[PDB]
Parts: sequence; structure tokens; C-alpha cells
Amino acid sequence: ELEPFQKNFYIESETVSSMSEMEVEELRLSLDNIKIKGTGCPKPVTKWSQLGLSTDTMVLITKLHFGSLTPIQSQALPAIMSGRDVIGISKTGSGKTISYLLPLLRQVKAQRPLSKHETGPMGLILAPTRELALQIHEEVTKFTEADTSIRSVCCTGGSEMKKQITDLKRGTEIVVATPGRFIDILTLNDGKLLSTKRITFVVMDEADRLFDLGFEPQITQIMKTVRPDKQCVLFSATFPNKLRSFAVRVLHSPISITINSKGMVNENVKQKFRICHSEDEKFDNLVQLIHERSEFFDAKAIIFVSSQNICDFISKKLLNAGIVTCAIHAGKPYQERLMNLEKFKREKNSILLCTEVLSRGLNVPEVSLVIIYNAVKTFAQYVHTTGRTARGSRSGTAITLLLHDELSGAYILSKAMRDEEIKALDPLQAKELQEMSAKFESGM
Amino acid sequence: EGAEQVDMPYWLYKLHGLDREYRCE
Amino acid sequence: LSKGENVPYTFQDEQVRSNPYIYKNHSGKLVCKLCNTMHMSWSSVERHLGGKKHGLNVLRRGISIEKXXXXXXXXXXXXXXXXGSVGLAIQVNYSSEVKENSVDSDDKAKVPPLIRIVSGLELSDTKQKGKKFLVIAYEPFENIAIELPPNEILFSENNDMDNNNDGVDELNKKCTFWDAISKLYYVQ
RNA sequence: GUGUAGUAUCUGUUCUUUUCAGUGUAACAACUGAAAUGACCUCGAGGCUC
RNA sequence: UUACUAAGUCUCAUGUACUACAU
Repeated sequence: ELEPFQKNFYIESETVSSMSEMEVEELRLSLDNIKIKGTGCPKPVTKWSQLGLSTDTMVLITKLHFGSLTPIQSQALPAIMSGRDVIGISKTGSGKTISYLLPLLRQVKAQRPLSKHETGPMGLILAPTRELALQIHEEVTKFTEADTSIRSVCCTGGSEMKKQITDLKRGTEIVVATPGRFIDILTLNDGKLLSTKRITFVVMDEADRLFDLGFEPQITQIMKTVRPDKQCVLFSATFPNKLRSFAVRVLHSPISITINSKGMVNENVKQKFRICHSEDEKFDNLVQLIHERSEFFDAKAIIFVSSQNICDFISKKLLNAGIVTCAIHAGKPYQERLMNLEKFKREKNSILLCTEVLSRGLNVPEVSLVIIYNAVKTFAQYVHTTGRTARGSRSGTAITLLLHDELSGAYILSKAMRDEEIKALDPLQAKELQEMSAKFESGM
Repeated sequence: EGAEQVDMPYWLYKLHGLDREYRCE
Repeated sequence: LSKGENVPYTFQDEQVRSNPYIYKNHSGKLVCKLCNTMHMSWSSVERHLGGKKHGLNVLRRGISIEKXXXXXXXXXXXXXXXXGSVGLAIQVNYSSEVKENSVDSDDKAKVPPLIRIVSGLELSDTKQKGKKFLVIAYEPFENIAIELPPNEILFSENNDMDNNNDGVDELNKKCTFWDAISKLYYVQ
């Protein structure tokens, strides 16, 4: 008859809870393309203060972690603090450790102390190597140092067992261990020196490595002696089939968090840009682009603009210059939208001229060329506009006509383009891009 | 005040017979 | 796995080797001359090299590779008393710029007189003994002594607050004063 | 030039509950049982310590 | 001038032989 306990310690800050869904999508794209799976994921935070940690802890952390929250921290901290099981896929050095330590500290702190007959622990962190266990435990101590109500003992192989037994004699709220040693300690002396009965929180870090180094049997047996309503988080740089299979076995309604696994834009889309200095030059490029394309002759294009007034203007402009377009926007009667869409889907080598906001929902097949005439200002809009050309192997090209003053636009391009896409273009255009993006970035 | 800065044979040693400290009188 | 290196046989009478250790004996097997261990494949050889065994033999092989004018001044003894017991105080006077005018070459000139407690167990004559002397010495002038029958007088207990400039000893810093401007040495 | 079951032998790797008592052993090893918690002193060692 | 002795157990891999059994 299990003892009930609290796992959700998260109070969403007002500023975060005010965020809309579109805002949250955008924040995830900007944070190195965070991808989530699972139901009910809390919104990412962007500041240590949105987590409701005491001043002590705040001072301590800062001290402990210098600079901005990492993408993994932004998303994993509120999900774990909320008591959810979590799969966190991110590289070593992404700061993942505090992502689980803070919530673990909080959870263990809240539980009643160990009785005079209870060994502990309440929290268990498993690592595949002695070197990682020691590193994790060093972190832990930087927190248990201030607070004498909480101990951690590090239990690994390649190290005296008797030494660690002397520790565990005194009871311990937290254990950091390699799987073999832990199992060895559990079974030792009728399992009377270490109990699993009070473990409510298990973390497995570098989880892919645990299978690599043959620990499936040990970690599987450990999870079998742990209450199944425990909170469990699995952190790993990769997600091999073995881990995927293990998570299904040990987790409930997990939230998976993957940082920039793949590109925000399909890698088969060829992203390009041209930096211009007047609307006129932008228009000169747009025309050169439309003619040039013909020498490579389905093959259709879509010019995206930012407003209905711009769409009308550019439509007339392009007309006066011998180029006929199928123009579309929400200020036009639906009947003529349909006429233009059908004309576009009908006529060979047609050109659609469309507002960026209608891009996600356009009912047309993928195209060979997207010309973004007004650099978009969000990551979400960039994905929807460029995605109009995405088509696995048959993906075409998306090109942005950017103006010298469009700093945020350059920030988006610098974050969504592949490095090798920026290399193949003129090194001065490239250099301006990076300068534009840096200026925007320090602008905040 | 005034602290200014500037600018392995594990089973082998048991087997050897050191499970029980021996003594020469 | 051999990386294209040629390991000559042991009997070929030794081109520099990467490791001048792993050889091939008269037979085809590979051996470590130091370790005297046979290895079937080059992979086993690399396990041997990456193993602690070979390393220990390497360290063992490295260990194998390494293998006075004498002028009596004037003292002024006087029975003192403070609180809570009785102590002695001596006032020794020195020359009045009479002879020290010929020697001023900063040769220990900055060194003040020094006192030490000597047991009479050792004397130039060695006749009688059994008491202590509070000897006081200065470079040019002659040594001076004062008999101390009482086993202990004025032997205080942490007078100052433990500051560590030993000078010569606890005795000198603890209870001596050297008026160098007037040339008067006080001791108590 | 194959497959089923199974065996032996290298080498790599590593040191399993600090102690006590019994079995066991040539002595080990190994096996069998239990378990301190707290305080202090000098340079892991030490206590007619409580 | 260095007065002559080291591997063992476990674990998880590699090296190499082998024994019944079937095409």
C-alpha cells in the first residue's frame, strides 16, 4: 500500500502563462528548433526567475551556470518540475544536468525525512561510467552543501565497496551510481543496507551509453524494484532503438524533447538570399530571377509578399514589365482567388503571387521556386513559406530578397539556413548577413 | 585582512595473505 | 592493424622501431621481451600494450635503467615586583661613543645584545656547578653572567597575544629592551 | 565454402557487506549467520576512551 | 651493485582449437 507523494512543484509564471500557442511554437523554433512529443507539455521558460527558486538558489546557480538558459534547460526544466516523465535528447555540454537536478532536489526536499530505520535514497541517478557518476555527484554536492538535510552518495565500480558501505550506513537521500555497483549493493547482505522503497525519482543520464556498456539487465531490474508511479527521466545524446524500446517499458505519458535533431527547414530545400539596398533593386532582382528561371525549362514559382497592398502593387509592377502573375490575398473575393488558383494550377510555368500569411494553407502542389519578396519576420512563417517548395528528393529552391535594414530577417536566415548554404553564396553577402544578425541579437 | 591577490592488484594483495595482518615477533 | 610496420625477428640481429619491444621469436608468434609474454595476433599485442601488465614491466625496466676586547660592562641589578609575583630586572650600560667611533661598517652593528640561560655544568675550570646564569653578550664588550638559584622567577604565562617574530628566542622578545639611542639594555 | 547442440583454451578487464563468530582450509581461499549509533584527540594508523 | 619469481578469482570482449550431431 504505497505512500502518496507530490511530484508537481511547478508554478507557471504569469508572463509565461500569458504566452499564446503561436508564441510558444515560435519560441521553440528560436531555441534551436526544440521538438516535443507527448500531451500536455508546459511552455518553455526563458529566465531563471520564471521558475520560482529561492534567492539562495538563484545566487548559487549564478555561480553554477553562467549566461542564458540553454534550449534543453528552457523546455526540460518546466516539464520535469511539473512531475512529468521525460525523454531528453540533447548533446553532452547542453547543461542537461541541472535540468533534472533542480526538480530532483525540490522533490526530495518536500518528502518527510528518512526515519531512523530507513536507508534511502529518495532520488536515484544512474550513469554508465564512473567518471560521469562522479561528475553528476559533484554537481549534487554543490547543492547539498548549503542544505544539510540532504546527502548524496556516489556508488560506482572501479572503486572500494567498503568505502561506500560506510557512507550508506548513515542513510542517504540521494544516490548517484553505475548500475552494476548499485545492483550489487541492493542484493548485498539480504538487501538490508539499501532499500528501494522510498525512491520516487529516477534519472538515467547518457542513457544510450547504458545499453552500449551492457547495463540493460541491471537498469531493467532496478526499475522493477521501484514503484511504477515514480517520476523517471532519461537523458541521452542519441535515441537508439534499444532506448526507444526501454522508454516505452519504464515511462508513463512521456514528454520527449529533442533539440535541433534535423533542420527547421527540410534539408533538401536549397535556401538562398540576396541582400538589396532599395525596393527598386529588390524588384530588379525579382525580375532577373523570373527570367533566368526560364533558361532551365512542371516548373512553377510563388512570390511571397507581406501585405495585401504590397501584393497589389507588385502585381501591377510585374504586369507593366511584361510578367503575368496569379495574385492571391484575403482582400480579394473568394471567387477570384479560386480563378487565380486554378489558372496557376492550369497554366504551365505559372507564377503565384501571394501573401505570406496564406502560405501554410495554400491548396497547390509543391513548386520549384519560392521567392520571398519581403523577408519574413518569424521562424514559423519562414518554415511555411519555404516549405511550399519542400519535396524530399524533388525539393526546389527558396530565395529571400532581404534589405540592408531587415535585421530580424537576417537573424532568421542565419538560424534556418545550413552552414554550407551560406558558404556557396558571395562571401560579402554572407558577411553582411552575419553582421546584420549579430546586430539584431545584441539589440536584445 | 591582507589577503590581496595581484593584477590496483585488488584480489592479488588479499591472495598474497593480507586478509590477516601477519607479524614477526 | 599492423599499420604496415615491419617487426624483425628476434634472431635477425638488429631503421628504428616504434616500440623496440614486441618481437617475433624463432617461431611465428609475437612476444614482448620485457614481459616474456606470447601473443597470437597483433590485436592481442595491442591489448598487451594497452594493458597495465606491460606498463608495469616498462616502469620496472626504467627503474632498471636508473639503477673581543673582553671589557666588563656595568650592570645594575635591582629587585623588582609586579602583579602577581616577584621578578628581576637588570640595567646594562654601554660605551659613550668612546671606542665605537672606529668601527661602523654595518657589520651586525644593527644586532642588539643577546641573553641566554646557561647551566654551570660546563665551565673552563669544571670545579663546582649546579646553578644557572643569565648571560648577556655584545660583540665588542665581554660577556656577563648573573646567578639564578631560584628554580623559577618571573617565568610568565602568555604575556603578549602570541605574535611570531622569534628574533632569537621567546626569552629575548618576551622580556628585553634595547635602548640603542642611549645604549642601555634592560632585561626582565 | 555449411547448420544444429556442446566443450576446452588464451588474452583483455576487475575487484566484490568496513567487521565479528562458525564451517572449511596445510594456511589461505571459499561457504554459512548477524550488524552501530553518537562524541572526542594526534600523525589511512592509533584508544586499559566514554 | 637489481642478489634472481610473478599470473590468479569476477566481468564483459577478442584469439584459437575441439567434441557429439545434420545435409
